[PDB]
Amino acid sequence: MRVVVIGAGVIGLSTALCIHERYHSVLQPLDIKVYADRFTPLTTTDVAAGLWQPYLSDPNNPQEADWSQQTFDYLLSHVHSPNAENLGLFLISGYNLFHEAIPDPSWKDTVLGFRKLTPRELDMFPDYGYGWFHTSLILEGKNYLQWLTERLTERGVKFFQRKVESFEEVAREGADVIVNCTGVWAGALQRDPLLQPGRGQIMKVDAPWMKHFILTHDPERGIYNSPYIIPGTQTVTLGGIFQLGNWSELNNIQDHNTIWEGCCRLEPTLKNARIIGERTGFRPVRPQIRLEREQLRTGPSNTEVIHNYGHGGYGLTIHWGCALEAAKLFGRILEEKKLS
Amino acid sequence: MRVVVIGAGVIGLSTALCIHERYHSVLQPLDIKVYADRFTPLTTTDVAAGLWQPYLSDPNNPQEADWSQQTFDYLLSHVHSPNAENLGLFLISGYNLFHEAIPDPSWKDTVLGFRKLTPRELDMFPDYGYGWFHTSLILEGKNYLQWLTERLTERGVKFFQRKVESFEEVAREGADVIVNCTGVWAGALQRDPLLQPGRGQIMKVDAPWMKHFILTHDPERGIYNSPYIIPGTQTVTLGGIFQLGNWSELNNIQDHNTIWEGCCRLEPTLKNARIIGERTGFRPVRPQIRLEREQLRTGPSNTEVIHNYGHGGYGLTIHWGCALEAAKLFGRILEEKKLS
Ligand SMILES: Cc1cc2nc3c(=O)[nH]c(=O)nc-3n(C[C@H](O)[C@H](O)[C@H](O)COP(=O)(O)OP(=O)(O)OC[C@H]3O[C@@H](n4cnc5c(N)ncnc54)[C@H](O)[C@@H]3O)c2cc1C
Ligand SMILES: Cc1cc2nc3c(=O)[nH]c(=O)nc-3n(C[C@H](O)[C@H](O)[C@H](O)COP(=O)(O)OP(=O)(O)OC[C@H]3O[C@@H](n4cnc5c(N)ncnc54)[C@H](O)[C@@H]3O)c2cc1C
Ligand SMILES: O=c1[nH]cc(CCc2ccccc2)cc1O
Ligand SMILES: O=c1[nH]cc(CCc2ccccc2)cc1O
Repeated sequence: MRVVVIGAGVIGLSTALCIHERYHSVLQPLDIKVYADRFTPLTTTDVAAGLWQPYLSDPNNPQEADWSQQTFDYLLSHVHSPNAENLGLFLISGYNLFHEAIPDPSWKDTVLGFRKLTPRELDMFPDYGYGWFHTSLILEGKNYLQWLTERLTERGVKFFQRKVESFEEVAREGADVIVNCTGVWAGALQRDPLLQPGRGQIMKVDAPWMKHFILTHDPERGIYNSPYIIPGTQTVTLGGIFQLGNWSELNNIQDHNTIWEGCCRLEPTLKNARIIGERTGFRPVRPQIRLEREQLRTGPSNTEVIHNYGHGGYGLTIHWGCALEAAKLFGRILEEKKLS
Repeated sequence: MRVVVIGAGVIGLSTALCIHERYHSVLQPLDIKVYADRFTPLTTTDVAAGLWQPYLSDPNNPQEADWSQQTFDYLLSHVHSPNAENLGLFLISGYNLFHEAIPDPSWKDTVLGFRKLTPRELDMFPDYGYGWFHTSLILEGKNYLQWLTERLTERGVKFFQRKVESFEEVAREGADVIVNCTGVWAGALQRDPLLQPGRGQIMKVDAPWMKHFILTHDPERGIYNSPYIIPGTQTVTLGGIFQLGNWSELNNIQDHNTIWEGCCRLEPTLKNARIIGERTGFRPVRPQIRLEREQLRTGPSNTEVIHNYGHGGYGLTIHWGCALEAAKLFGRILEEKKLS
C-alpha cells in the first residue's frame, strides 16, 4: 500500500505524519513518500509568522472552527513539553485593534484570557478606538517544518524533490492513495477556479523588546492588509499585505514602504530596528478548504486522492485538525479497500 | 548653591536629574555633582530585571503607594517614543502564581488588564492553584542608568569616582546640600540599624522564545525567594533568591542550583537554555524608605541633607515618585533659604 503525499509545507508534512502514526501499526506494507518541488527553507509555510488565530468571522464550513480549536488544544498541550523550542512553539499575548466595536470572535474561549482593551491600553494607540487582548500561541513555520521533517525521517518516510505534472504520472508510477497538499499551486493539477493567491509580504526585523503581538484591522483595506507586528523567536515579523490574484513571488519596494510606515505609526520604537530579511508568499485563498476524497479514474482501477489545500491565511492555525481529518478519510478508504 | 549627590545608582541619578530639571532655571549658580563609589556597570541597580511590581501588601508608609504609581504613569507615558529602547523600557505581560487564594494587590488598577488566572491558565502550572495575569513594564537597570548618565552629562552635572567617608568631609569641602543616595551602604555614614541587605542572585539566560514574566510566591520561604523568570531585552533573568543580612558579593553554587531547579520546574523548556551571565546584589532592605531631610550641624552653619535610600526590592518600581519627592524637599530648603 504505497501512499504519496504531494507537497512539503505544513499541510503535507503534518498530514504525512498524522497518517503514519495513525496507520503504521495497521497496514503492513505502508510506504509513505513526500514529493515536493520546494522544501523547508523555500515554502509559503516558511514565510508565515505562525500566530494562531482564525478569521474574525465564522467559517463557511463550520467544521473549520473545530479544526482550529483542535490544532490549538494539541499545540497547547505541548507548549510545555521540553521540545517546544525545536518546534518553534510558544505562548504569546498581544492586541487586536479596530476602528469601531465588533462582536466577540467565535474562538474567544479557545484562546487564553480573552478580554477587551481597557482605555489605558488604547491610549498607546491614537489611531484605533476599540480592541481585544488575549494570550495565544505561535508555531514558527521554518522550525515546525524542520521538526516535522525529523519526525518523518526517523519514520523513514522518504522525501523527493521533484515537480509533479499530473496525478496520473504519480498513479502510473505506483501509488494507491495521493494526498494532495500543493497549496496555492493546486490548480496546476486539477483546475479549481475558487482557489486564488493572496500574495502577502513581510519584513523580519530585529526588535527584541517587543513582547506582544499587535494586529490592526480595517474593513477598508481588508483582511491581512493592515499593519501587524508579530514577535518571533529570533526576530519580529512586520507585515500587512494581501492582494488577491497577485502571482509575483518578488519583494516589492512599494510594499516594503507600506509594511514599514504602517508599523512605525503603530509602534514608533521600531525606528531603530535593524531590518534582517524580507519575504513574499502566497495565501492559498478559497471560500473554504478543500478537504475531501475523489476517486480518480486512472488506468484499469482508479486511484484515491485526498485533497487538502486552500487554507489561506490560517494554515498554521488549522493544520492539525486538517490532518486528523485527512487521516480519518484515509482510514475510510482502508476499510472500503478491505485492509483494516 | 552647590549640590552633592552620593550614589550613582538609580536613586542617585534619578534624583540628580529630577532636581536639576526642576531647578536650574530658578537658581543662579546650580552646581550639581555626583559622587560615587561604584558606577553604572557595577551597582545593585545593574543586577535588577527592572520589572515594575510593588509588594503584594500595603506599604507601611502609604505614600509609597503613590510613588510607585507615579513612577508607572510616567514610564507608561514614555513607552511609545523613539527614546524607549535607549531607556530600556518596554511593556510585558505575565503571571503571578500562588498556592492558595490571596486578596488582590492594592496596585491592581495601576497595571493594565489585571485579572485572575482562569483554570485553563492554571493547568499549565501543576505546582500552583492560583494567580493573576496582567501587563506591567520593564525598565532594565543597566540601560536606564546609561540613559540617565548621558542625560546628566549633557546637563552639565559632573561625575566623580570616590568613596565618601562622612557627610562632614563633603560639607567641609563646600556643599550647601547633600543628597544621600547610598543604598544598602547608607549606614556606613549614619548608623541605621533598620537598614539591612537582602542578598539576591540572578542568572541571565538565552531563551528569546520567552515572552511573559512568570513570578511565583511561596510565603513559607518569603518574597523574592521563590523562582521568578523575567524576560529582558536581550536575555531572560532567572532568580528566586532573598537572604536578610548576607553581605557576600560572590556568586554561590547553591543559589545557582536553586535558581536553575525552580526555574526549570516552572518552565521545562528552560533546560535547553544558554547561561550567559550571573550576578549578586544587595537589595537595601528597611521597614520603609528613608526619604526625609536633616540639617547636619557642622561648624559655622549646617549643611542640608536629603536622604533617599532603603528601597529594597522595589527601587526601579518606585524611583520616580521618590525623586519628585526629594525635589519637593529640595524646593523647600530653597524657599526657607530665601532663594525661591
Ligand atoms: C505572509 C504570510 C503570513 C502568514 N501568517 C500566517 C500566520 O501567522 N498564521 C497562520 O496560521 N497562517 C499564516 N499564513 C498562512 C500559511 O502560510 C499558509 O496557509 C500555509 O503555508 C499553507 O500551507 P500549505 O502546506 O498548503 O502550503 P505551502 O507551504 O506553500 O505548501 C505547498 C507545497 O507543495 C509543493 N508543491 C505544490 N505543487 C507541487 C507540485 N505540482 N509538485 C511538487 N510540489 C508541489 C511546494 O513545493 C510546497 O512544498 C501566512 C501566510 C503568509 C503568506
Ligand atoms: C536580584 C535583585 C533583583 C531586583 N529586581 C528588581 C526588579 O525586578 N524591580 C525593581 O523595581 N527592583 C528590583 N530590585 C531592586 C533594585 O535593584 C534596588 O532597589 C535599587 O537598584 C537600589 O537603588 P540605589 O540607587 O538605592 O542603590 P544602588 O544601585 O546600589 O546605588 C548605590 C550607589 O551609592 C554608592 N555609594 C554608597 N555609599 C557611597 C559612599 N560612601 N561614597 C560614594 N558612593 C557611595 C554606590 O557606589 C552606588 O553608586 C532588585 C534587586 C536585586 C538585588
Ligand atoms: O496571512 C496571514 N495569516 C495570519 C497572520 C497572523 C496575523 C493576523 C492578522 C490578521 C488577522 C489574524 C491574524 C498574518 C498573515 O499575514
Ligand atoms: O528584588 C527583586 N525585586 C523585584 C523583582 C521583580 C520580580 C518580583 C517578584 C516578586 C514580587 C515582585 C516582583 C525581583 C527581585 O528579585
